[PDB]
Amino acid sequence: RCCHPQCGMVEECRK
Repeated sequence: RCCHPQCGMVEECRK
């Protein structure tokens, strides 16, 4: 999925 700060990843991605 898009876990990028640009997409709006409210939760810090694992990678």
